[PDB]
Order: sequence, then structure tokens, then C-alpha cells
Amino acid sequence: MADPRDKALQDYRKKLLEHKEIDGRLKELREQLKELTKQYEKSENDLKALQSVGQIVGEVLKQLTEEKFIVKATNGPRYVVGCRRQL
Amino acid sequence: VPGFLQQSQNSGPGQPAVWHRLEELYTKKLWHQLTLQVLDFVQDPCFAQGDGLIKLYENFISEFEHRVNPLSLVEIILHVVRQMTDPNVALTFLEKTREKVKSSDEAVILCKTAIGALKLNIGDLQVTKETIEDVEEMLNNLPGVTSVHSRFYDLSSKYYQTIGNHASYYKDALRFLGCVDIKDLPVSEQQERAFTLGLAGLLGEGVFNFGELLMHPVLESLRNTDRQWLIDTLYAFNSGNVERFQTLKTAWGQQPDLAANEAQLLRKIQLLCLMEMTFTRPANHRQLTFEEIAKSAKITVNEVELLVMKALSVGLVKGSIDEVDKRVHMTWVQPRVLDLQQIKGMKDRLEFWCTDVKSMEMLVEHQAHDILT
Amino acid sequence: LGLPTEAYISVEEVHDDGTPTSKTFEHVTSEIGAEEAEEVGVEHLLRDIKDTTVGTLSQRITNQV
Amino acid sequence: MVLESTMVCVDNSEYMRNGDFLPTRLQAQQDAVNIVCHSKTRSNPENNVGLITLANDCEVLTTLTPDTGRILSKLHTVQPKGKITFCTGIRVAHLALKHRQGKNHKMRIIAFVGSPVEDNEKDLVKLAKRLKKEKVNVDIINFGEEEVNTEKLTAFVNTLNGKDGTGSHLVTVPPGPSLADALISSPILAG
Amino acid sequence: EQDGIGEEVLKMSTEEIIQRTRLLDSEIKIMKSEVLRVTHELQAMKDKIK
Repeated sequence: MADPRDKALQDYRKKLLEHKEIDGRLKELREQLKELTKQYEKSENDLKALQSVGQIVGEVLKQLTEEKFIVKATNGPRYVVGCRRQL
Repeated sequence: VPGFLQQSQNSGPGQPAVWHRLEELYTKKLWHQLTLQVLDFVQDPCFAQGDGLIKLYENFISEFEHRVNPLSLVEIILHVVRQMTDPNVALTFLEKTREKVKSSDEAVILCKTAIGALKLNIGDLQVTKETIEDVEEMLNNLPGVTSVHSRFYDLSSKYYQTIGNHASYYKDALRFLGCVDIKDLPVSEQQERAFTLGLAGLLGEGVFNFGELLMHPVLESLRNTDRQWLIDTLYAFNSGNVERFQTLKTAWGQQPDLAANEAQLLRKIQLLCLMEMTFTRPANHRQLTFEEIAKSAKITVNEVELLVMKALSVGLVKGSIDEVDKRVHMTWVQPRVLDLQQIKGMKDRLEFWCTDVKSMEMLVEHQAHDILT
Repeated sequence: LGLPTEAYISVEEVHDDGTPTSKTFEHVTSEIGAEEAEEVGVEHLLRDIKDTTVGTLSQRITNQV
Repeated sequence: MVLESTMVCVDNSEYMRNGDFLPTRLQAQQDAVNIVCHSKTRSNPENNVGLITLANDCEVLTTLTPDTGRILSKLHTVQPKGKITFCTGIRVAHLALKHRQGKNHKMRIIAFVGSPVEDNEKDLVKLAKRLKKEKVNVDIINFGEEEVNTEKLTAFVNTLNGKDGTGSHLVTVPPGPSLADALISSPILAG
Repeated sequence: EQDGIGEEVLKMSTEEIIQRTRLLDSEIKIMKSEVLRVTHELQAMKDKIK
């Protein structure tokens, strides 16, 4: 009720055993959340990796016109194709 | 604590009707009508010598407070420490109030303004640029306080009494009037505001008058009665004429902060009559000769070349200079405000623009109808 | 008439200099672009005028009309 | 096995930032939501409970859903800092009861008034005569501070279900350590 | 542990039930608010990785 030097000396020492109790595992929870987010980031990169096509490796033989290029695959036939936009 | 309020009942007019109200709202443990009554006690324009009694009561609040918005708590404690008038421990007390609430409410941005606004009297070099920078970096993701920009302008007004502060002050003098909507204070402080607003817009580097300024009604409705010259010198600068009589009468009128800049303002209008005289002729024969600039700007012929290179350097125009005929080509690219009188001829040119295009469509539609399909 | 779709943008400023605060949705220009199948599948749907490429003096004047 | 759409409406106004009670008014109103969402659960699992605010905006935080775990995550950390706005709170709750997935459920709206209302008597009776033409039963529960026997609330309860309506009970809790025992005596079964 | 004793002897009504009722009271309300918000985020991210 009043302010002695005995009760107020023990008024917070019964609390500091609790305020550090709830604070200590908070660093464990944030570390667990941080590793899970890293594991989530590894998962989402594989989802973007899963939507991939693969590209045919070929070599340009000559240039026919401004938009016609005669190319050839490593074993396949010869093609007449063009470029995308800015190549 | 009930005995503390019985002995602190006095020294405020009509005691028991407001101290019986304060003791009952303490017992109901609410904190809003209780708060507005304490704010009513501070707002009371009296001497308010009860700082030593209220600092135990504000201590009695913050023991079991843990509910109250610290925004109103910071806003009410900055008036108390301003009334205590103790610059030795004002900083040590205010930092204690700043660190005791670091919660998710943005009261620390008002505390950093409260640091500077109590500190900007003496020794204003070591931390003032830091605490100016600290507020504007912490003015992100919430443009809804409208008080933190208000107190940021109030410290900038105290920072206006430095050597170099004339451009950022005038730009902040706009932004304070941009965020505020009400006036809520008499004319006897607003007439000094529009006076130093007229000086900051005048003593500037990259500003001519910055139109959509004189339309802003808080300056012309309060100074049309009194001194009648600062509005008039902006009339001549918006018109862009020299008007050597009127710009001399302000030199007789305003004695300080004008003798050191009178050559500058003559320089600022000579680059300003150019964008008026290219506006006088609507691009009919924009190639203006040296005689018309030398007559209008009353400048000699040996300085009209240095005058227009300064104007091309700033960016008010992008023309060229020919001297085989001593005529200046002008491609005006820096537009501004105009009146209703130029609106009228603009519509008549637009009505000519309307009826010429429509007439030629009727000649094309009639001629090429058989091949239209 | 000739009126395409319209888009704005979410911006937060005060207003201009000393005017009271508001939203002022700024305009962003818009265009229409298809994809490869989304453009070839359109031509199969119309089948009424089809508007051939480079015009033989009749479509070009109407493009100026 | 009663089929209704119970729409709970909490208050996170600024006047909730106090404790007239020995616990927190926010903790008092949060446990008030717990004892009614568990009440509507055990009576019929085919109902739905959704929370809505009204302070400074009626932001739909959770849609009216038969799940309760979304609500329990959002009952916490509400941050009450707004100004109470009650006149738009009924119209946004009735607009939520029109956007439903099934039109065979009954209509029940419970609301939590933890702050004094400052509204015209015309604006309450236009909403009251609207809900008479819409056949909508709204319950009003007072929290925290309360003027006893208000003109506005009592005439709104009267003009809600006049001439033998439902019995939308006006809960008038006194300040003190009393919990929701006044809220579980009559309104948990006889609403 | 000398500061824990020395701040209870010189003063009696300055920072005894004043300092201990701010940095413990403002701590535990954040600790109560963050023992659950982190938990509701942690459980939701277990659903996303699953």
C-alpha cells in the first residue's frame, strides 16, 4: 500500500522472473520464423523454376534478310526464323 | 492522493465546480473526459504556477496509466515543461518522456520536434541539422498526423534565423499552408506570417514570384488595409515591368534586408520582363530586336547579350541569339498563370481553330465520299 | 465514338503547394496488347470486314477521316 | 438447429482505451465475443459469425464465415484509436447480410456499444423504419461507460421491433467487476 | 545487483513503484501482443510450405 523498502524491493523481483521468461523464447520464435521463411523462399524459387520450357541449342549459318536467319541445330535440320524484339 | 487534490483545489477561478468534477472522474477510472479536463486546465490562459503540483499528478497518472494515447500525453507535457521554463533539465526530462514510450504510436516524432523547439535558442549547430533530418525521414507511410508537419515547420521557422535559409523555408512555408485548412488564430500573428512569406518569396535564388501565390487569400485579405506595398511590389513583378518608381518606393519603405539585394531584384526583373514580352506577342513575330529589350528592361545595349545568356542558363526560355540583324529568336518553354482577359482571346483563337478544322473535314468528306466505303 | 479503357494510379500528395489536401488520382496512359494465340483467335471470330493490311487508298483516307 | 447469420460488431473507438472495470475493457469485450461465438457454435454448427468495426471506418476485417479460427486470430491486437461512428454501422452490417452464400438463414445482428453515441433522432428512426421494412432484428449491448436510460437507444429498441416483435434486449451493465453475467442471463438464450 | 538495491534506498516515492511500473508494464503488453502475432504468422507459413 505505502512505500517501504521491503515490499517494493520484492515487488518487481517476482516480475523479472516472468518478463524475461516470455522474452527468452521470443528470440527462438523469430529464429524459427526466419528459417521457415528461408525454406519458404527456397520453395517459391522452385515453383518459378517448375514453369520452364528449355531451349534448342543451335548455330547461325548465315543471314538471309533483315529478319530471316538460317540456323541449324546440333543434329536437326536447318530453319528459317527471326529474332524477338531487341537482340 | 484525495488529500493532495483538496489542498491543490485553489488558484483557479471557480474552484469547487471543477475540482469536484476532477475527483469524481478520477474514481471512475476513465481517461478521456479526465484527459480533456486536464487539457482544459492547461489551455486556461492564466499564469499556471502549479507545475510542481501537476508534475506529481502527471506522475500519478503514469504509474497506473497504461491505457492512454501517448500522443495526447506528449502534447500535454510539452506545454507543462514550456511553462516550467527550466532549460537545464527540460532536455533531461523530455528525453525521459521520449524513451518511456517507444510504442507503436508515433509520438517520438513529436518528441524530436519537442527536442529542437526547446533547444533552438543557443548553440544551434551540433544537433539541429540531425534533428531536422530525423523528423523528415520519420515522416513516411503516414501523411495523416498533420501536427508533425506543423511542428516541423515551426522549427524551420526558428531555423530561418540562420545565414543560408531562403529557398527551403519558402517551400516549407507553402507546405505548412498546404496541410493546414483552418486559421484558428487572430490576424495579429498572420500579418507577420504573410510579411515574411513575401520576403522569402522575394529573397530567393530560383523564384520569380511563383504564381498561384497572390490568389491565396490569407495574405491579401489581411494586408489590403495595412502597409499596401508588399502586394503592390508583387503586382509589378507579376506584370514583369520595371516600374522604376514603385520598386524605388519599396526601397524607401523596406530599409532592412533590401539594400543588400536591390541589385539582385533589378537583375531578377530583367530576366522576368522577357517572359512577359514574349507573352505580349502571341508567337506572331517572336524574333525581338535589341531596341525593345533595352527600352522595356531599361538596360543598355552592351548588357542585353549577358542578360539573355543568364535566362538561357536558368531555363526560362530555350531560344537563340542572332547578331547579323541584332535580333533574338525566342522559343518560350516556361509557362505560368494568366488572367481571364487572356482567356477571352484564347477562346477566339480556339473558335478559329475549331471552325477551320471542321470546314476542311467537310471539304474532304465531300470530295472523297465515293472512295470512302 | 473512339474511347478506349481508362486507368488511374494511387498517389498520395497534399495537393499542389498551399491548397488543401486530397487524393488526386493521376492518370496513367493505357494500351491494348494481345498474345500470339489471343491475336490469331480474334481474326477467326470477326469474319465480317476483317480490315486487310496495307490499304489500297480507301482505308487510308478513312484513317484520315 | 436454427439457421441464422449472427453478425457480431465490436467497438474499437478511442474511448475503449481505459479500464473502468478491474480487467481491461478490451479484454472484457474480447471475452464477450468468445462466449457468444461459442454459444452459436454449440447451438448449431450450421451458422456463421463475423466481426466488424465501426470506429472511423467500417473495415470488414473478417468476412461472415462459419469458421472461428480466423476470428480468434483477429480478435487480438485491434489497436483502438478511432472515433465512434454508429449511423453507418447498421447499414454496413445489413449490406453484409445481403451478400451471403445462402438465403435460408435468419438474420441476427449483435453490436457492442462501448462509447457514447452522438447522433440525430431522425437518423436513428430512419434506420429503424428501414429495418421494419426489411424484417431485421438487431441486438444492442452496452459496454463500459453508459448513460443510464438514454433517449436514443431506448427509442431505437422500441422502433426496431414494435407491436410484438422479437425482444431485442438492451443490455445495461453497471460499472464494476461484473463480467458478462448480465450478457449470459437473458441474451445468450432469450435474445 | 548493486543498482537494484541502490535505487530502493535513496528514494522512496520517486522511481520505486514508478520505474518498475513502466518498463515491466510496457514490456508485457508487447510480449502478450507478440507471443500470438508471431504465432499466427508461424502457423500460416507452415501451411504455405506444406
